[PDB]
Amino acid sequence: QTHIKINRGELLRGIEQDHTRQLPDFRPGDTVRVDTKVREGNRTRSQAFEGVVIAINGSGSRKSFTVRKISFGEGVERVFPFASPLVNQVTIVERGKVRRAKLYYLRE
Amino acid sequence: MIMPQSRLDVADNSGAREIMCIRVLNSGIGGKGLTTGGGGNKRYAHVGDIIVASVKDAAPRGAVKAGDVVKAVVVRTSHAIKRADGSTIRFDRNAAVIINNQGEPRGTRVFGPVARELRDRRFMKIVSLAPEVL
Amino acid sequence: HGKAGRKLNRNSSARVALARAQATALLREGRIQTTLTKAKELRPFVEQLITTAKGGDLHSRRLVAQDIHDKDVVRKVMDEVAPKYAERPGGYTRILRVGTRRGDGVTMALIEL
Amino acid sequence: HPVPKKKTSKSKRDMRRSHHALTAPNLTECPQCHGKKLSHHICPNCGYYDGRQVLA
Amino acid sequence: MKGILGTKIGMTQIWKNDRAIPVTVVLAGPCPIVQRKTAQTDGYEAVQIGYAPKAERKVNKPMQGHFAKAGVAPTRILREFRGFAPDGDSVNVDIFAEGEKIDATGTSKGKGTQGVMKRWNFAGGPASHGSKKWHRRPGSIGQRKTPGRVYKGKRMAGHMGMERVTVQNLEVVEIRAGENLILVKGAIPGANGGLVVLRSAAKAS
RNA sequence: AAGGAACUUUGCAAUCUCACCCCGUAACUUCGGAAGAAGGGGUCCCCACGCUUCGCGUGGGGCGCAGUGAAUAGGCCCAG
RNA sequence: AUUCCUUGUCGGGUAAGUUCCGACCUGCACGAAAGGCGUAACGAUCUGGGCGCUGUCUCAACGAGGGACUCGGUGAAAUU
RNA sequence: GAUGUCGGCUCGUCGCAUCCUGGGGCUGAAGAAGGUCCCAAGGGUUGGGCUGUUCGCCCAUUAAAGCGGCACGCGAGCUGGGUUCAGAACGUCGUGAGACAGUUCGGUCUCUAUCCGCUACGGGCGCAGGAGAAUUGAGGGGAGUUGCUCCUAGUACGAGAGGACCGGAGUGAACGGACCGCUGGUCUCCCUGCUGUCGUACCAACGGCACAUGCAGGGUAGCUAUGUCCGGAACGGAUAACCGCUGAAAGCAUCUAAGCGGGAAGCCAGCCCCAAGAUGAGUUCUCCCACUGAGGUAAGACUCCCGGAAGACCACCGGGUUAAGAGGCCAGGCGUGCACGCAUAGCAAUGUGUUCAGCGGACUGGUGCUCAUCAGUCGAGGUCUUGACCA
Ligand SMILES: CC[C@H]1OC(=O)[C@H](C)[C@@H](O[C@H]2C[C@@](C)(OC)[C@@H](O)[C@H](C)O2)[C@H](C)[C@@H](O[C@@H]2O[C@H](C)C[C@H](N(C)C)[C@H]2O)[C@](C)(O)C[C@@H](C)C(=O)[C@H](C)[C@@H](O)[C@]1(C)O
Ligand SMILES: [Mg+2]
Ligand SMILES: [Mg+2]
Ligand SMILES: [Mg+2]
Ligand SMILES: [Mg+2]
Ligand SMILES: [Mg+2]
Ligand SMILES: [Mg+2]
Ligand SMILES: [Mg+2]
Ligand SMILES: [Mg+2]
Ligand SMILES: [Mg+2]
Ligand SMILES: [Mg+2]
Ligand SMILES: [Mg+2]
Ligand SMILES: [Mg+2]
Ligand SMILES: [Mg+2]
Ligand SMILES: [Mg+2]
Ligand SMILES: [Mg+2]
Ligand SMILES: [Mg+2]
Ligand SMILES: [Mg+2]
Ligand SMILES: [Mg+2]
Ligand SMILES: [Mg+2]
Ligand SMILES: [Mg+2]
Ligand SMILES: [Mg+2]
Ligand SMILES: [Mg+2]
Ligand SMILES: [Mg+2]
Repeated sequence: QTHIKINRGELLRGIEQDHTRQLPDFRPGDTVRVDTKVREGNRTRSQAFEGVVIAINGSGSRKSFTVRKISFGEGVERVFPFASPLVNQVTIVERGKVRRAKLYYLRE
Repeated sequence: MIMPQSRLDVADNSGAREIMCIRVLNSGIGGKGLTTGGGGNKRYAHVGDIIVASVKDAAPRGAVKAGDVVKAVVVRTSHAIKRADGSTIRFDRNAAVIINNQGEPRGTRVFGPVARELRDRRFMKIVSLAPEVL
Repeated sequence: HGKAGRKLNRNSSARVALARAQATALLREGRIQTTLTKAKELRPFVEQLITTAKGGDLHSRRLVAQDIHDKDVVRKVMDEVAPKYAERPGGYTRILRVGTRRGDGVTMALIEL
Repeated sequence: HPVPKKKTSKSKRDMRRSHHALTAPNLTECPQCHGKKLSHHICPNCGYYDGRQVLA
Repeated sequence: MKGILGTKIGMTQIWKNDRAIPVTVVLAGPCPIVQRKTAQTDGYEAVQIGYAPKAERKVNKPMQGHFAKAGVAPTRILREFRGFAPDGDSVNVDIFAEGEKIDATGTSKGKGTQGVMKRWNFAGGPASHGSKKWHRRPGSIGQRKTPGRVYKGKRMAGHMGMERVTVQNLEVVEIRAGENLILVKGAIPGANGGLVVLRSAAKAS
């Protein structure tokens, strides 16, 4: 409703990148998420999440991904922003053969 | 997000299997005891929130039997829980720790992962009984 | 505040079988006249279909074979019509409004190839 | 239920009908067959819209 | 006092320190000063700035005259700010600083003619038991014989949204001048491409 | 979504349930019934062997989130 | 299905139960074919509880279709 | 010749004899917590079990779970549980028909708003020329709630146990506004998977029907809470009860009799939004000019066409070839998740390669391929009187 000639694609993308981060390529399969954590006070305790990746959602700074683990008898899911300063790298446990980009059936 | 009428699990050995909610409250732990919750509404119980609840099904032989009305702290919400880096956690089943009025748990240990937000909320011994703080 | 790309008039299945039939006919005759809006609907649906057709592979032809059910019609679009537009940046269909109608008072128009 | 209370007078009623006044087509003479046609459409007489279109 | 015009471009995910902050991207493009309102030949203290550039052909003879007076340029938009006494012309360079709270005003996305459900909240009634009134369908509009009437200023269906709306105390996160870009914590009102005005905090601590 | 009767005069309404095969099935009882009690499991495609007919069982293998793959299709129980 | 006093008194279930089940007896005004007390089965009967499951609900949202709106054609009504 | 009646649900609004919150006086007020009275109606006043119930009892809360009015507010707004129709039963009274201070199961809630009133939104005219745009606010509405914790401070007080005022920090609840980046919902044909049957001759590949999507699995834009962001205030002025300065009538005393100063969630102003039909119609900037004998026209609109995060229609915004408005096309995004064909592997079902493939609604730019062609309709010459200033 203001008429300026401008591309919102490049405008927006302008700061996406500085906040965007590239991860090892995984469509399927298990992954170790090594996550740096200061919520313990001064202490920073690296934590492990080793899950199946069930979701690929987003792109740009918003691109995120989802893993699912069972820790101590009960199921857990977690969603990591590909650039989350609270995150150090992710690596592949193994490569999965999967038929759809979703994998929600894993909950049943 | 728990409401009255909403059955949660028990993360302790307190002797109670399933409890049903009765009242969400505003849960003041600090100073000397727990404090008295600001507001008589507060419609939903999140993680690190205290509820009051009826004990619905409990095992034989416990510090807590069926029908015991008791306060509990909320350990695992299915309803998603967002952190300030932006990640989110959510567990498959709902669950909780039965406590006393000074906040300490009534069970001798705690079962399965608990939300890190519980340590945000200063529930120490519960975080200490925790197999994993996620 | 209803906001979307699509227009319908009848139901969900109808708007298909109709847009398919009208595409089929305009490609068959080369010009048809219909109510103005129905023509406005027809324009970009058939246009994209001209572009599936050019490129010329069996794949393309079997894509066309879904919307266009007359083998003669598809052979025409594929072999005759498609190639004919070549240096055409895309988009030959144009719309001409003829004028209002007697019975329902609806303004009508020709869409032509 | 809900019916009207009295008849409405001729005055108020036509006052209502104040707005139904018809807008007559704003026409223009066709540059080709010299008969009056309608803007952004074809002249029904020749068939000409920029050169020639329909056969009449 | 201070302020500028800009267009809403989008909302995005961003980190300053380790916290993840939703921002909204505005562009406050340079804003020419077309007229200064003064107590003398005007009578109240204001200033007038333009925003969206105009094709010179499309401009009115009169408005071309207006822009001529101050000799700026064509602009699709003119706006007055108050107690503002700038010099030269107006960009956010030196205007806003990172971390200032601002009053960021826009025009709401119009929602059509809505229920009281959307509009006024309300309640409506059981989809369950015997009801022929579901959804919006308010109950009474009033009492019975005293005043048999309905209150002036009652709440019922209507054109909802399209409201002029200022949002108070939004935090300015980042500033790139010369890209004429500005980032703001939280939501600004109205859709994208929308015209917004960023200005000084009205009242805050 | 999270919750699951907190709705309400009342679960009113609407789900859930659903076919056929196998297994399995309580108090009480006029020994007929209760009973489809309750529950549990199978279900598609290919190949070899066998069989009392359409087919069926056995073994092995393949695919999907799912195989009465869409339509027809019981929610149940305890007390009065 | 008779109970006035009445939410009778104990108990059962419920976190809490004017209803419901059980027990008492003071039966306002049960009672033996205008049948009394029982009974398996049956019941689109009525009453209370549980499981299951759900937009009944917290608290609503999005989607579809048919009206509602707009143009051309036909064009009523109760009321006054 | 009809004013529908209990209770609920929905929507409110009002009184103050105030349940909370705010300000005070007294106290059998050390502090803490109170009891009472005075001022105060801005806002707030929770969820459940039983009952048709309001009431009431209980569970778990809370700052508090206020009392009444509005035809015991509200059925042309909903319910229809309660009572006052017809059936049936019990107790009971009547010889009977029947009956009731009873109880029990059952039992039709009526189509299309004329006016006023109300929420939205246009049309006309007015506002001493015709116009484009920017505005002052007269006035008017919204809002207004509160706990908790920390510091103050283990201070004042207090034998102790305990434990502050005041001021200053945080942190929520519920409520409201906006918003869709995140988390998720849903996205009726955007991608895929599946069954029966029918069809395009057959195979292979596809299309219909199985909803008004045949079923399932995802799911972009849009829309959307449960999701996110912001809010309630600070300040100032004038007050309430109240507390005081100066001070007489009344050599003393006296807040009052002259006068003067403090004093509340209340009043005004401050915050957000509306607003000159504020017929007392306001102000500022620019444009066309001083035709013609009611008509041509200037400046400028409108009609029309193409579209929109604008919308029932109107209105509003943008484009309309000195053109990037929309479609298509190209590139990318994004969704889906590996096409057809072919080759190969197996007796086959299937598997593998080619193939991060194929496909494609709404996204982000680009491109003159398509339609915005052509034209028509309308739109000023400025009333008068006085006063000032110049020729
Ligand atoms: C379907 C459409 C029919 O309406 C109904 O069925 C509703 C549902 C009745 O109420 C039904 C149902 C109910 C509950 O009333 C709503 C009940 O109380 C009455 C006795 O019968 C109505 C309204 C009755 O009115 C009411 O009659 C009462 C005696 C007095 C009352 N008055 C105070 C205003 C008045 O409104 C009454 C007598 O039937 C109206 C007369 C004119 C009729 O004969 C007309 C032709 C109706 O049959 C009808 C319009 O065709
Ligand atoms: Mg998602
Ligand atoms: Mg929209
Ligand atoms: Mg639309
Ligand atoms: Mg169909
Ligand atoms: Mg509702
Ligand atoms: Mg009424
Ligand atoms: Mg009156
Ligand atoms: Mg008003
Ligand atoms: Mg769920
Ligand atoms: Mg209930
Ligand atoms: Mg209730
Ligand atoms: Mg039912
Ligand atoms: Mg009892
Ligand atoms: Mg029978
Ligand atoms: Mg009443
Ligand atoms: Mg009317
Ligand atoms: Mg909210
Ligand atoms: Mg988005
Ligand atoms: Mg075939
Ligand atoms: Mg059909
Ligand atoms: Mg689907
Ligand atoms: Mg082979
Ligand atoms: Mg297609």
